[PDB]
Amino acid sequence: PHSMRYFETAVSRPGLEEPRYISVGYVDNKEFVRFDSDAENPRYEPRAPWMEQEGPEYWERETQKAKGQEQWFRVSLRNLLGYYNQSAGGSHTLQQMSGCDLGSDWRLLRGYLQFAYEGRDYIALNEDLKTWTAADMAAQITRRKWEQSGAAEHYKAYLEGECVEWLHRYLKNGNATLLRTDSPKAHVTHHPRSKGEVTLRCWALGFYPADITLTWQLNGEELTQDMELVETRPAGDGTFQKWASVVVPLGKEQNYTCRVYHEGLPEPLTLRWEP
Amino acid sequence: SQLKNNAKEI
Amino acid sequence: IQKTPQIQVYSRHPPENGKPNILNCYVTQFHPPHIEIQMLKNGKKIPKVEMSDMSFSKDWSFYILAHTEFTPTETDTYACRVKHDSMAEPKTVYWDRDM
Repeated sequence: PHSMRYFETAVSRPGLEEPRYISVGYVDNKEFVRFDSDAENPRYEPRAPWMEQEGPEYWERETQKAKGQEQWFRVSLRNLLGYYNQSAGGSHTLQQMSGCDLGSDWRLLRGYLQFAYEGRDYIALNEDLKTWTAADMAAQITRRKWEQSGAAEHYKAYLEGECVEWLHRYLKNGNATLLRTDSPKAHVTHHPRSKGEVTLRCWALGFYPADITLTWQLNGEELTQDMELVETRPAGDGTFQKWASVVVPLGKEQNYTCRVYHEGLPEPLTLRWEP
Repeated sequence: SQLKNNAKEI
Repeated sequence: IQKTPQIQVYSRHPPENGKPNILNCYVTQFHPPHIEIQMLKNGKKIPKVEMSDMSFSKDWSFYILAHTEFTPTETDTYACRVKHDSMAEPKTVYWDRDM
């Protein structure tokens, strides 16, 4: 399985004609291109090494598309001000996510088109790529307008066509980096907690991709409802970090084992506190 | 290569 | 609707006093996207703080990574201070080498 997504944000700037618009492309959850209207000379830039394989014609065409989107978001932002009886003079945000997932059979598994206003669900294209799910009353206005205009067909065509074509290309071009792993480096630390009780923390560092599972066991059972699991966070060098901790009786630390599961590990790691 | 939205705005 | 940021402050590598490292302040789950982030050494702003470009996650919420070179020591404190409209006052979170 594999995916391409563009994540777009327009933020209105009070008194100003143009919003700030940012578009970020992802393949398999790795940022690979970015456009930002706030630059001196706004242009799409590569964000993954393997996008060096595209020539100047690619960057020109995609740059022109971004400026088109910026205008589409400008007009939409104004329309939304009216739907919600909002005064101008404040900032508002409009976001879009779109793209496609490929299955293991390498065909289109699903296409996506979703919009959010003020960080809340607004309208989405249904999986059928024909009907819309409008989140509130204002969005029903848009749903009816897009049904009237037959907007969905145009989106369907991109998602089943150009989205799939380009994701295949990016996967081929980026194969050697996108298909790689960096298995976690793991260790257990030991910490004071409270009277007669200590914390064991099982660390996983420098891993890629970000998907991972950490578990703790006592007497052959997972501590499902009894561990603190930190949110996965970037190391800042392209790899990720996570940890899982448990509070345990002082003197019983050796009864606990941490397991680490990751694509880069043929067999899961089994770890313990080692004083 | 990203989607150009339908000429129809929100 | 305003979503208050979650903040993690943590080193890129396991810390060793006297050895250079990178300190990260990862700020997530916030809305709207405007945010102001400072990193501090003993209550003083660190001048060379780099800021990632901003992104948003599948739940629509924004995220950003601030980072700077640092050398952990026994007595210096490090923290990240975040100012966001979801909060009445800036939130300061200390680096804890155990987390």
